[PDB]
Amino acid sequence: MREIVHIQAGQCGNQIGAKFWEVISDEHGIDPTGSYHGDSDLQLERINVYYNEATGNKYVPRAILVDLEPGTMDSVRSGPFGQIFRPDNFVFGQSGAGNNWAKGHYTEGAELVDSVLDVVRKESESCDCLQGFQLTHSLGGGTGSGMGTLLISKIREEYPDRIMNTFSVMPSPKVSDTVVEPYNATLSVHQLVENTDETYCIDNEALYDICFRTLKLTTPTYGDLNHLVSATMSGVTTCLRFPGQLNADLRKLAVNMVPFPRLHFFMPGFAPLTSQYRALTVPELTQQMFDSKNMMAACDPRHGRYLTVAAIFRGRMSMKEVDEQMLNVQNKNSSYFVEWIPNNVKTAVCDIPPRGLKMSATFIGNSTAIQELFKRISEQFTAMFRRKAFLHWYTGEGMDEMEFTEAESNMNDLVSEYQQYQD
Amino acid sequence: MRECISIHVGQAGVQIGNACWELYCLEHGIQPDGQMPSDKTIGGGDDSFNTFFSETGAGKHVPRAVFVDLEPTVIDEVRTGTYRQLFHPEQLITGKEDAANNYARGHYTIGKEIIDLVLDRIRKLADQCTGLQGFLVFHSFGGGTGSGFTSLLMERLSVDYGKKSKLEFSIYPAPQVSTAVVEPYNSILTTHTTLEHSDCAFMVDNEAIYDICRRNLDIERPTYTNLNRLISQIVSSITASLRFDGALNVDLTEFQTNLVPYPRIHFPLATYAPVISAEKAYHEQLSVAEITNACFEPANQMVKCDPRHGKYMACCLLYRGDVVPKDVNAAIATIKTKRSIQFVDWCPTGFKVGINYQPPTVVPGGDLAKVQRAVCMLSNTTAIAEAWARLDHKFDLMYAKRAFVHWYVGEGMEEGEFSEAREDMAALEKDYEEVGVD
Amino acid sequence: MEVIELNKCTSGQSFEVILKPPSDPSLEEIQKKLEAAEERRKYQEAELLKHLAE
Amino acid sequence: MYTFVVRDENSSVYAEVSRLLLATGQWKRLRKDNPRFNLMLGERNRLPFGRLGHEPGLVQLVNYYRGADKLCRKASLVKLIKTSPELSESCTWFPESYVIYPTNLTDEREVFLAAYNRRREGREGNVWIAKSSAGAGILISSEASELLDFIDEVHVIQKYLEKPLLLEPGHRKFDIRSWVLVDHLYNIYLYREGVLRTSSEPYNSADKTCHLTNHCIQKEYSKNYGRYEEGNEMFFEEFNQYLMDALNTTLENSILLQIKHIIRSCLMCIEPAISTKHLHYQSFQLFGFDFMVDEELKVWLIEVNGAPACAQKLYAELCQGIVDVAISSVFPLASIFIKLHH
Ligand SMILES: Nc1nc2c(ncn2[C@@H]2O[C@H](COP(=O)(O)OP(=O)(O)OP(=O)(O)O)[C@@H](O)[C@H]2O)c(=O)[nH]1
Ligand SMILES: Nc1ncnc2c1ncn2[C@@H]1O[C@H](COP(=O)(O)OP(=O)(O)CP(=O)(O)O)[C@@H](O)[C@H]1O
Ligand SMILES: Nc1nc2c(ncn2[C@@H]2O[C@H](COP(=O)(O)OP(=O)(O)O)[C@@H](O)[C@H]2O)c(=O)[nH]1
Ligand SMILES: [Ca+2]
Ligand SMILES: [Ca+2]
Ligand SMILES: [Ca+2]
Ligand SMILES: [Mg+2]
Ligand SMILES: [Mg+2]
Ligand SMILES: [Mg+2]
Repeated sequence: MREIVHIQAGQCGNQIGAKFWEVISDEHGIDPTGSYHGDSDLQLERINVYYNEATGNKYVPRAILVDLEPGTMDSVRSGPFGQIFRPDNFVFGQSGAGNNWAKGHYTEGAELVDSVLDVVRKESESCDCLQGFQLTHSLGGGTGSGMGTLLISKIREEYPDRIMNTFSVMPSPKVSDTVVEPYNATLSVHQLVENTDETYCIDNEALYDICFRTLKLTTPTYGDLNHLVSATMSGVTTCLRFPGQLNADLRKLAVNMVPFPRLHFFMPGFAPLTSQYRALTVPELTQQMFDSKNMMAACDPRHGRYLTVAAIFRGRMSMKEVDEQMLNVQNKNSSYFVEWIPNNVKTAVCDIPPRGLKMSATFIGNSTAIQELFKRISEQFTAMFRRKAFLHWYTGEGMDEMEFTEAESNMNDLVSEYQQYQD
Repeated sequence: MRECISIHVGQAGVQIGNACWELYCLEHGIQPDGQMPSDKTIGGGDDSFNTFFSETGAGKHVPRAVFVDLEPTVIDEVRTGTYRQLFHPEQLITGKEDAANNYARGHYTIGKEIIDLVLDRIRKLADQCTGLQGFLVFHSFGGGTGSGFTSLLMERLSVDYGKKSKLEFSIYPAPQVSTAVVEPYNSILTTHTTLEHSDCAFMVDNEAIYDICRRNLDIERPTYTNLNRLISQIVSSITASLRFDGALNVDLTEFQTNLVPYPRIHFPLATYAPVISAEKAYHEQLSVAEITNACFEPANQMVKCDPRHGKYMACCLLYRGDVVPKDVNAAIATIKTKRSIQFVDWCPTGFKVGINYQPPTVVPGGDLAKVQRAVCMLSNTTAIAEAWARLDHKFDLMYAKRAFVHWYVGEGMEEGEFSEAREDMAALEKDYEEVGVD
Repeated sequence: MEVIELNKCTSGQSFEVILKPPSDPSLEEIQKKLEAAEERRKYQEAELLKHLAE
Repeated sequence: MYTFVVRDENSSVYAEVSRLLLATGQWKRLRKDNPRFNLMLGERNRLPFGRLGHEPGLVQLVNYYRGADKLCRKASLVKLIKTSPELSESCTWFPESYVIYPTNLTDEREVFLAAYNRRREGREGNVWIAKSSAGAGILISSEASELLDFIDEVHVIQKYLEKPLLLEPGHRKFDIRSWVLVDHLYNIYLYREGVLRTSSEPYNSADKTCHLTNHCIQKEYSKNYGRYEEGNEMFFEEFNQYLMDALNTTLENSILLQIKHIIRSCLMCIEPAISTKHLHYQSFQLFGFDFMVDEELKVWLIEVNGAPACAQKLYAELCQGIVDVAISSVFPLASIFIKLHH
């Protein structure tokens, strides 16, 4: 009964978090009303990791929905699986955050955080053995970014010995709402560097390119982008939701994936990505799984080196042939795996495939090439900060330029830290 | 009669222990409900099998075993397994959160909180012993509980049972089935703090068991159930002398006397033969010489290494089945004139032979076929140091960058214990080279 | 090639064939190490809470 | 796409093998410390055999036989020949040798002196030679006192072949170097091409220039270097013609039959100790046998080198043969040897 408490904050965090519960609820046989109608006991084997069991055999997601605006959360409550969430777990304000990290972290968010922690405390007090927390949010907005990192800091203060895991959507000018997104992302990244154990870097730039280049979507929407995030989030959590021995919980995952405390930002990958009835062989899954075009972080793996790798194959396939293909990738491209961490590639298999696929593969990599993502944000940050552009939105909320200077230096240090292990 | 207490720590220890105690009952004719029809002394007795089984007034034969795991899932299997009636609740100890493959978490953080409970449960079984010999400790090297908590238990046992012997059955880490990258760390950490507390340890490299299953059993992708069925066979061959009438290795003390002339060098190499696939309708039964000769093929050893390029300090042949001394000597003489068997000068060049007439038992429906005769060789070769070299090399690669060290320091362990444990392995490797090299 | 110490019984027999002659810490100390480690954890957590307090 | 690592930068032979493998486009060289390799061109000293054959999904091959030092050491070879029944102390193609440890440290001092006095009393030739494996330091003397006193200042003392076959014109000494390759299957392949490292100085049975046929000694202390043959290296074609024109015989009958016999006997002797037939990794190795031929056309074994070099003209042909039979046989891609059956 290693329970995980889920939190989704802001527009992006709730829209993506909603699709996540919609996807995994389908894999476990849970309908929109919380009733189980599956046909395999493997669906309920570890259902309590993400679901609570109430009266009447109902399964209630252990999720907390947070936002400073009611807009997106009203859509969730009206969405497909909106009725499955616990009504008390909807914690929202009315002022909004105006895509302003300061508002979410210091002013508006501060006024609402204590009531969110009351819900978290209620959910944790019933857990037999709490693994930790997983947060879904974007770094470019105000609520998910600003209040999201505030919650993480306060959650760590109250549960210091629990694992903190996040799915963090990185902003990109290709899919941009406001020009201050680099500011909000830089401020958040430093919070994540200190207060999370595992962060899946989901780059909206990569999601857009995959929809456009690969999936052949000329005009991708947030719905199209969230389809890739749903499939990826489902893949990376397979080892936590189904019986297994590799990375079966959050702490053991962190022990295998994080050789250094601050280098805990992962590149997720998914295969296949079809734009559809053809059967995909095991060698094909492996090639696509490691292909840059299937990475969700918009970083070139060949530009860096792999510190650790977690692979998850789903479906009825030859586990013998899986071992062969995985060993063939490492043995044929061993120059991209650091030689000072022996056997840094672990492979897990799950019999239950995702909805609509005979089999799939999910890639989780801790590569030094992720620095390209932080350099990108750092360059966009500096382009504006050097002229103090748009700072008044933040100084008006009490912030000082010094705090920006420190966030800039913190991420440039993070980039330097990745660079030393790449050589 | 002198009792022996078995202690199973961590997943590997529990699951392996579950396989052995299953095989013990089949060999001694004990049913899953604990009854033993052949036992005419109801409620007691000082027979050979009583060294491992206690007897209740109702005739139940209870294993003298304790299961410990910082997670409840694995031991819950035994609570509801086929032989759930053999054990009582006091024998099964479980926590809620495991060591997360972190030696420091198993030894310091979580271990410190349950060590007194485990000892109290061990004391209960010890109080049922009129003459306790010692303990047999099953555990893995790579797991956080198998490595971290075992070393703490081995320390306390030496303090509470100073005069008792302690033997290990240790699972050496192999990437083909390993579940953590830091297993080399845990292996070296646990070997350092356990070395002075173990009188004799039988290492089993999962790599060797894995290939034997794929090669000799035609298992394409062996599982833990396949590996443990084979491991319990070797364990049974090793402990058979303690559970049956005989004159070789009659007590735990005799294992050290016959296999360990130097205390630190207490890691005998085990070689088993024959391993035949039960999927073969008919198989030519191997002779005494053929199975004995097979004891010098690296492909049948529990640890892949080349004994030809080392020296022997002792060698025991444990036969089970249709075997007579005349055939053993005829096979030994032939093997001397064909094999490279080099002993150390300060040791005799010979073999201690033990023969049990009851042939090996095979779990019904398993993978191993029934055989007329089988042998397990226990040889203290310096060649087994190759396993230490491999382990120490992987340790050096990661520790040079301090990779993953923060997980251990965060549990309260000091970084100095890494280099301290590594320096001990460095000395251990040096001891092997002085003995087996010129 | 010599055989010595031959013992026979109903369940088997044992012997020895020779081919050639030759040519701990106390409970107090353990408690100290365990408490010393727990003290370093408490110190590390106190610094974190101190950091979060700032 | 096979992988290999290079751990001996001073190997002229395998520097060419590594160059050929890359030229095939199907081999990729990795870092010397990368464990995911198919082939290891290992170092000469302390090659970590214990770490080989433990890579799931990788067939690993190394260019050295673990345990072959017993044959490629001065003191080891003497002990192996005397103590091995396959070779026996009555070996007829190996000079009478003895292992003599320096007094500042089993030993065969008394045994050596016994055979020495027998020759002195019997009027027979009593000239011996002292040498060791730590040489560039060799001493040739007919007095046992000088030999033992020199070692003290581990060596081996063997009978000095006082009646060596002398090439004409020149009246000079020489030695025969044969390259033998043993693959993972323990096939013994003898390179068809040999070389005679001849002395450019006339032989005098009374100065080590005309007695030592080393290529470095002839090119440094000899004043006739390269007079008769280029680089004091005579290949089999010329040597065979000389045997026919002078002695009315051939290299195959008079010498090569004995060389092939000696190669087999040595390698077949240690096969049970070094074979990798049922081992988790495979080994091959190139050997360099050195022979001496007396005036009676009898071949004598001098030593066996485990890391030998090759003649300049024969590097290409031999190195290609190494890739064909020793490397490509285990890792196929997309005869200059003589197989000594046994
Ligand atoms: N032969 C064999 N090896 C096993 C078995 N179970 C686990 N292992 C090995 O043990 C190592 C991991 O140690 P575990 O015993 O699983 O971990 P643990 O002792 O439960 O400690 P925790 O980290 O707290 O879970 C891996 O290298 C596995 O290959 C088993 O049933 N049989
Ligand atoms: N017993 C012997 N009788 C005659 N000549 C001998 C001899 N032992 C050694 N020599 C001479 O000494 C030379 C070199 O001896 P040895 O082979 O031991 O030197 P080395 O090992 O330094 C050269 P390499 O390693 O290239 O063969 C031989 O080529 C031969 O001329
Ligand atoms: N992938 C994805 N990204 C989103 C979505 N909604 C917003 N974003 C991104 O998130 C950033 C805006 O943050 P937002 O979540 O709207 O701010 P918040 O509601 O105040 O926390 C921009 O960089 C957007 O590109 C979504 O549904 N999916
Ligand atoms: Ca207010
Ligand atoms: Ca009884
Ligand atoms: Ca002791
Ligand atoms: Mg928005
Ligand atoms: Mg466990
Ligand atoms: Mg030589």
